[PDB]
Amino acid sequence: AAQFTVLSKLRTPLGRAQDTFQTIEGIIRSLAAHTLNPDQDVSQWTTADNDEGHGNNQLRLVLLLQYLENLEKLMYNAYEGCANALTSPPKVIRTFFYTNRQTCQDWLTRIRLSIMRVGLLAGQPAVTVRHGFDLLTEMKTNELEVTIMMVVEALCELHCPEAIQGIAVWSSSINLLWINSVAQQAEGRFEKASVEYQEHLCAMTGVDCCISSFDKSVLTLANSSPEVINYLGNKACECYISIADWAAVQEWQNSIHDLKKSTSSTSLNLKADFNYIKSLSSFESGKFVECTEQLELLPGENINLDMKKLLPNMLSPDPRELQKSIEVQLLRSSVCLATALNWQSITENVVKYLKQTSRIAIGPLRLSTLTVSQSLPVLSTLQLYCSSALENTVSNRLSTEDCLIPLFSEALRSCKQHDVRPWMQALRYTMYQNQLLEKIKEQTVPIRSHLMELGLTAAKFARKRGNVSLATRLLAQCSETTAQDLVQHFKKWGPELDIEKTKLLYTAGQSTHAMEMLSSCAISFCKSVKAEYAVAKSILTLAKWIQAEWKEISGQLKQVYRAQHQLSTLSKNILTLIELPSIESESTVHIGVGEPDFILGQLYHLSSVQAPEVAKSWAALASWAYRWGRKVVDNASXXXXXXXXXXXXXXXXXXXXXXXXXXXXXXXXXXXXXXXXXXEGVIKVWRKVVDRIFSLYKLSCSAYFTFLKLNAQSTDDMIVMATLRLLRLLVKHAGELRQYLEHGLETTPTAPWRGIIPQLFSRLNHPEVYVRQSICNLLCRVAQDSPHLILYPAIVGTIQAMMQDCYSKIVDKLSSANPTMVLQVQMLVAELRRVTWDELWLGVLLQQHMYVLXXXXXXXXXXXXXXXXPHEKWFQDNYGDAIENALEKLKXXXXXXXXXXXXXXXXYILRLEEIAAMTNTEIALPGEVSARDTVTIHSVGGTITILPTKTKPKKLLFLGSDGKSYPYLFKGLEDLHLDERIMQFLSIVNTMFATINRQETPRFHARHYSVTPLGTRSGLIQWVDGATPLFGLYKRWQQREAALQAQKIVPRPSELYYSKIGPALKTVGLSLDVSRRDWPLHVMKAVLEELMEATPPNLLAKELWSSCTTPDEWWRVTQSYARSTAVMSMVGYIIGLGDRHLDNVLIDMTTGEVVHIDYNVCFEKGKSLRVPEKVPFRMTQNIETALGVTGVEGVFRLSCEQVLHIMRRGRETLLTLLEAFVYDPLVDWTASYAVSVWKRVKAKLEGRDVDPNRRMSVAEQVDYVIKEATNLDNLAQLYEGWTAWV
Ligand SMILES: CCN(CC)S(=O)(=O)c1cc(Nc2nccc(-c3ccnc(-c4ccc(NC(=O)NC)cc4)c3)n2)ccc1Cl
Ligand SMILES: O=P(O)(O)O[C@H]1[C@H](OP(=O)(O)O)[C@H](OP(=O)(O)O)[C@H](OP(=O)(O)O)[C@@H](OP(=O)(O)O)[C@H]1OP(=O)(O)O
Repeated sequence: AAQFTVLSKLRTPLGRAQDTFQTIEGIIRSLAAHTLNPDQDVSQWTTADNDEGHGNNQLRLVLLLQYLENLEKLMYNAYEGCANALTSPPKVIRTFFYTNRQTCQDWLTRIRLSIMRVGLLAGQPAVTVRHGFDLLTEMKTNELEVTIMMVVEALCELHCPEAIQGIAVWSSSINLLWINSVAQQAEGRFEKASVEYQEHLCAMTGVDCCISSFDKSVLTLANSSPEVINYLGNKACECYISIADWAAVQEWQNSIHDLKKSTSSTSLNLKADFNYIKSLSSFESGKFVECTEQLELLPGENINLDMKKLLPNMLSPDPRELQKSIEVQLLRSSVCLATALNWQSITENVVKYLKQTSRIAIGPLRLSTLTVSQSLPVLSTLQLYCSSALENTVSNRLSTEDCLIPLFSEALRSCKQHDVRPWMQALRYTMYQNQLLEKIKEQTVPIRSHLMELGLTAAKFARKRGNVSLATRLLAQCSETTAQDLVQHFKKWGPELDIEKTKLLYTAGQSTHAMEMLSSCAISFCKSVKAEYAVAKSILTLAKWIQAEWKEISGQLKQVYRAQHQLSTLSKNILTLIELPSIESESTVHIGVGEPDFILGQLYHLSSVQAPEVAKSWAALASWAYRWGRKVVDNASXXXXXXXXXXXXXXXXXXXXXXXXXXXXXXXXXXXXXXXXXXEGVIKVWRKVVDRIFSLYKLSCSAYFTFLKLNAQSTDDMIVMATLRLLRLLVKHAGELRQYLEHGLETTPTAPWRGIIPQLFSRLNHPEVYVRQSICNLLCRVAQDSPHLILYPAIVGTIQAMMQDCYSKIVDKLSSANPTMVLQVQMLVAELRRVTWDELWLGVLLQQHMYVLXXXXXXXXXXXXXXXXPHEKWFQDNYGDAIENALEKLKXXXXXXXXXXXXXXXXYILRLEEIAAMTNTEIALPGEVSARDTVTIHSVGGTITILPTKTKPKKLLFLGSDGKSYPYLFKGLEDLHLDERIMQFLSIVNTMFATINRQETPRFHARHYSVTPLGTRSGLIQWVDGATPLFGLYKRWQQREAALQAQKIVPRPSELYYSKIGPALKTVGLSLDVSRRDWPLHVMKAVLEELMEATPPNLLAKELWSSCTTPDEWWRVTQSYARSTAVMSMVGYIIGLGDRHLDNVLIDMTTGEVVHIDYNVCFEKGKSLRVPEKVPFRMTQNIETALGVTGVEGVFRLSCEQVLHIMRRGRETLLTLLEAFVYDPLVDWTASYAVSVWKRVKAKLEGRDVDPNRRMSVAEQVDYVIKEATNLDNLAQLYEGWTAWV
């Protein structure tokens, strides 16, 4: 319909060009006016004939909004045009829409205000948000406050606090400090939001509008126009209604009435039916007698004592009204059932009523599918489930398990992105059944356990958001306004309830009381029956809390330690907990280990021994032991004395004792030192003393092995770190703890060791004997049940003898199962290496000609001819005179003629048959790191294409078992060993975002491909499809502009830049002959400013907007793009990736993610080029505009801060991986440099990027990096090909 309207010059049968606009404007204005006052009764939009027309009304409104959006997209594409998204319309349509573009823009701007209201009424915040952003952008020159208010409300409905904060910061640069309150409310903090609302209203009105609430200090520690006043009041009322605080609602209403009477506002009025609130309060309180009377006044069908027309007439299409009606119907059915009970007497009608209610409640769910939303409403889903539960309980009388709500504790680890409102309805409908259970004599289902579990989960959710007021109520209800009140009121689900109470007390501020209660709970749990998930959790929480307040609890630990070798409540409680009867000795920790730190180790050890089935305790103990062991080892570089004295039967004794532990080939050095000092039992003494000062590593290794054995339950990032630490221990100190590794590596599984395979292969040349054998055995074992992981590297390395026997043994062990596959893969590798003649001859001739201006040339020619002796035969036959010509000329035009002929013949498409061809192969694809079921190659592409503007890249195509096309790309004469390590690093980094991705709509992921080397110079790089480069948009825009200017090829970036830098330099007094370094800064800045004023910044934003289908999809892709851009920018800044031109950045129109291509200029390599670059990443005008009207102050800044926090928290594993990459004999860094690169990366991660000793914070670092990447002083002095103006 939209296409027909646009293609028909707006001459639809509805009327003329202006008639359609007038009709749409009138309908939109009527809806907008009705939105302000519900008492309007809009014809054909608010009145229906039955329950079927109500859903149709909302459907029609949604369709109208979609039609308007499509119309706008088509008009924009008609007068401006797109690139690779929509086809260009005919010339007549473009010439007609180009002249009448101003009228269309004016009409859209005039109706945008009403469109926002209409979108808000239909429960479609995406439409109003997009329209608001467009309106704000168009207003570049008193309707500014209303627009911000509507956009803020819409964002709050979408649960996007980052966007709200960004808009607040953006608007602060133009009185509007109340936006932060809505931002906080969007996160689920109702108490803080309400308090802030009251404070703002009191400060803006002038009169005290505060109401009774919880302590302001405790609440904070835990977490002038009439329109603004009305909005704040309504928001506060809604906030109180959400937390189900009837008393607070009544107090707020009284305060509002008093304020209105004492201020004569005459414009403030709460838009909330108080009758419904009173009914809800009466129903929840158990007074059904008053509830029925209150319900008798609500509109709709009368209470049950006709079925199709249940909803009342004159109902607005607002989803809130529908939800209220559904809730009223459910309450009516519940009260009717309760009164009838105290079987087909009063059940024939209730069942029908509930059935109709359930059928009507499915409307929102069905509407959500009409658009690409990727999610379902929570309120509607819960209402439907509650209706179904009631329908089942009325017919079963609570006799089956289907009468309960499916909300279990499993949502704790999978529904962390929802507020506490979802559980309010569940608890409201569950308490009713619990109370009704007392009026049933027959056997029923156990609802007490379900009610307790549901209440506990809700309490945890409320506490996590700072809702102390609601959390206290839930805890009191499950257990059946001052800080001391909680302390004096709290101090199968027993352990969970106790832990929740302790957590609530700690969140309230009383940390000492919470810690003491947790210690007592742990003491009582240690003597329980199971004590599996309770003792470990309590000990871990207590240890974490103690670690947080280390400064304020340092004395208690010392006192406990002193008492243990010879006090406050916590001190004695911890002492009793540690001395609990069921490895660590004080003598070993007596050197280099602090007294209070030993308590943490004891706690971890006790938790591990008490709960050996959990992996968290083992990991914590291993980390603590490893850290302290490394510290004591680094800082270290009566029985012993008695043994030495007895074996040596005053200065001599002191010298011997000092030499025995001086700096513990070591045996020879010790013997020589002892002989030179004194002038054999010293060896035994040294061996016994070295083990004591080297015992923490043994415990760390044992704990790590045990933790890994349980993962054959934890995140991948938590396992990779352990594997890396174990490898480092086995590499650095191999002979000191070889006994533990000897049996440890002979029983560990191979599943968690598949993430450090390249490191294992690179560490196959360790100067040892058993270390090499152990690594080889581990790799061989890994080959079994998983041969597609070490197949390619082994065969590649096979084709010093240390790196030869291991490879031979690995290939021999891997070939004992499927020898045919091994031989076929070897043949394929050989063919690929041999398919990397004409090019070699051309290169040799060019090099010889360039170096000509002798014996070297003759030797090179002879060697090339000897090496070169389907396609080879043809080349040899057509160029068989090269040898004869060279021999004749040896005693030189032949070389020039051959080079010219080769160059002329060079100027693509090849064939696989001419350069063998297998089928039904069993060889794995090149790179299957993430593949549950390996896919074997089935065929090869018949033709191979070549790519220009490069050395020699060849694009191919492969087929798998599932008939899927997997293209690749060849790379010869260019080592790709560093790219593999970079990709591995990126994968490890992405693994850290697995936890944060469980409660966030935009996933934190960094797109990357897989690369595999085929020796020393060859290489196969994966091909990523579906991504479009950013340079295409600029090229298309240039072509469109040229075509438009022609009526009334395109220049390259270098030519365009020179056309502007020439005249400027000539006018300033200089010339083009001057060096680029000696160039004025003002000239470059002026040229850049003039160039940016010509390229519009909507090339990328409009592209993404036109590539979508519905507003929800547009919002989702926009958020995903912003998050992806922030993640990529932070990763590039940390690594130091440079040369990020438009051809090295690709955008995915399907999801909006950004992916890089050339990972060559990295590790701060662009600063040493001919034209150094100082910008950390690409923050061009188009990139900034594509992030929204806010820019870099909304989701971009918050995402960058979160990414930096994640990277800084786990920088140990990243540093270890980088160190391993440095000591890699297969990596060619030059193409002490590696040490410098590692030091730079470490400095960047530690926050000391540019500072002598000051450590910049995350916020400061983000601000400095953003400022350094956006200042015009750095973008002007850059390479021409970087395209800094687009
Ligand atoms: C419009 C023209 N294009 C953009 C230039 S494109 O190539 O044709 C194209 C590319 C993709 N995406 C894609 N996917 C996988 C790989 C590559 C790719 C392309 C070129 N070079 C490399 C490369 C080269 C060298 C190194 N290594 C070192 O430099 N030092 C060790 C690493 C990588 C990788 N690109 C999608 C569509 C299109 Cl059309
Ligand atoms: O209340 P819980 O359900 O037991 O959640 C806790 C904890 O919550 P608290 O921060 O309130 O103590 C953290 O939950 P999130 O902050 O991620 O939402 C989480 O990780 P952190 O403690 O590091 O923040 C993790 O604790 P841990 O990682 O130490 O195991 C978890 O504990 P459980 O997973 O054992 O339930």
